[PDB]
Amino acid sequence: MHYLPVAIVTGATRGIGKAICQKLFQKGLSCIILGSTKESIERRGQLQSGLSYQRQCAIAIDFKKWPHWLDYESYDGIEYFKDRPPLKQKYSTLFDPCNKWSNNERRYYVNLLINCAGLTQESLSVRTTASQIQDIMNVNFMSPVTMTNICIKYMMKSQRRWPELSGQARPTIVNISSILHSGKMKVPGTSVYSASKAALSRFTEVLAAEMEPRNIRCFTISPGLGTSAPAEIAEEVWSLYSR
Amino acid sequence: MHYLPVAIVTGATRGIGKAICQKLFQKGLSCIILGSTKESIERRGQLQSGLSYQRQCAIAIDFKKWPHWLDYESYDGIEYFKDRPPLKQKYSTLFDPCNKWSNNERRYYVNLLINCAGLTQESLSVRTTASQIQDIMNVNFMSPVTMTNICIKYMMKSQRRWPELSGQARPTIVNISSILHSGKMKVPGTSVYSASKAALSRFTEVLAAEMEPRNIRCFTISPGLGTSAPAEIAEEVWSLYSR
Ligand SMILES: NC(=O)c1ccc[n+]([C@@H]2O[C@H](COP(=O)([O-])OP(=O)(O)OC[C@H]3O[C@@H](n4cnc5c(N)ncnc54)[C@H](OP(=O)(O)O)[C@@H]3O)[C@@H](O)[C@H]2O)c1
Ligand SMILES: NC(=O)c1ccc[n+]([C@@H]2O[C@H](COP(=O)([O-])OP(=O)(O)OC[C@H]3O[C@@H](n4cnc5c(N)ncnc54)[C@H](OP(=O)(O)O)[C@@H]3O)[C@@H](O)[C@H]2O)c1
Repeated sequence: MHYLPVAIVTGATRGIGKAICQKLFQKGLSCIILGSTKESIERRGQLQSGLSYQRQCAIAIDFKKWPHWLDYESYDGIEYFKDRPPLKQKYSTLFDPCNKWSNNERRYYVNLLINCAGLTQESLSVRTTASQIQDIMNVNFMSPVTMTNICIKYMMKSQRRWPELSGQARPTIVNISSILHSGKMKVPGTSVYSASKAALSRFTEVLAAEMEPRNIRCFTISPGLGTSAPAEIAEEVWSLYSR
Repeated sequence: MHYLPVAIVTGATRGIGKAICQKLFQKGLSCIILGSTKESIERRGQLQSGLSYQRQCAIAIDFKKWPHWLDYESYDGIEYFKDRPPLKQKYSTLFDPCNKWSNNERRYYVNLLINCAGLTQESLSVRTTASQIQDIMNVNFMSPVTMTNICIKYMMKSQRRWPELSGQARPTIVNISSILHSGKMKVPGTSVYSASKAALSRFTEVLAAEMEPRNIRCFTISPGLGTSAPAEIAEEVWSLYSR
């Protein structure tokens, strides 16, 4: 029996999340990509350059609709292939792609979660409405907290269901913050955005202490706007996961 | 015409908020105390020791019900007096006590907001449900953000309505964070609580940059569980406001 690790990467349609996905794919991981909408995830040489057992799909979840998205009966998604066109389909859960990909000889399992989704603010605090604050916090913080908790539960359940997974990299959560989370860079129009990323960073730090005796790794990375290359962050992610 | 400054203090029924209220009252400010419920705000020598024009009331707002509480038609409150029993009554807004207290010769106006309300977590992240995350964030972060924004708007409007208020301490926001917001103290069962306070702190720092050219002061203070005396924090608050 072959165990094939999978990464879930939120905000993977562009920016840092996309770069992380590209890195994980080159390193042989199967990937579950998240974007905000059907249209967004609809968006060849990458797939061709991949290994035979390697799989990739994308799932649309609008994180603004937290906590309601937790309760959806199914999610819209698209599967990608080496030598055939993309297939639009429904997934019952986040982890359903793993069940579809698996058979008697190959067990696909989520071993890595990357929270990279982000919604910018671009309004002065006093101009920011309740629904806008709600949107920013739902995407940046509440949704990744939920993502983290459901993935950890799944990761714990997976080790019980598949004893040989003790022989593998440890289950890992990486949360991507922002340079705007702390320090001297205080940009007008980013008060709640900066707060949301400070929350995500701190949550992960405390979560790491709860998770250490459970052998689950929890890391946070704070990229620049000074500035950081998506490719460099992706390398840092891989380094932390493979260390 | 006499202008009498008022402080709004959330989480003023106990702990640090209560200590801050006691300090502000001894310093001659009128106070609007917030607690979570009717029963809570219902809870003599303090009032007697106060000045003749000095007023105090308490208002119940359950911050868990964010953003719905913004839309309530009225709020339950209680007014306190030197030489008569407490009077239960309805307030149409946060700033309605100021309108009730004011007359032709005395203008009560809010000049200071202290966000001190806090809801603890006491559950491991993986055991924390969506509704519990929502409760923690609503009380600790979303509600104080809304409080800050509505008070700033009121403060700006007040200076337009009462030109002589240019002659007074500048309008001030103080947000009380926690030592659990950053650094080495990472307590299991506090992941979202710690995150919420990190958010509040960062929000205030960025807000301060937006507010500097508007001559509105925004401060944050991070008390200990190592540890800090409520009285010392109250002194720090007064020091920042009167500096
Ligand atoms: N005003 C600010 O707050 C601000 C200002 C200046 C600079 N910056 C710095 O530079 C950063 C760049 O941000 P960016 O927009 O370019 O981010 P990005 O990382 O390039 O893209 C955001 C990702 O998050 C996902 N996402 C957005 N909304 C979502 C939703 N409702 N549900 C699920 N996923 C969602 C996106 O998916 P889709 O593709 O589906 O949308 C996308 O993959 C800023 O965020 C900040 O670090 C921030
Ligand atoms: N698990 C944790 O998260 C944790 C653990 C250990 C230590 N600590 C450290 O020590 C601190 C002590 O906290 P505490 O409970 O003693 O806080 P507190 O400051 O003594 O009291 C909380 C204040 O917030 C108000 N508040 C609570 N819920 C509210 C709601 N829904 N709406 C409006 N206002 C509300 C309260 O009003 P009412 O009186 O109406 O309730 C009260 O005035 C901790 O919070 C933390 O800094 C935290």
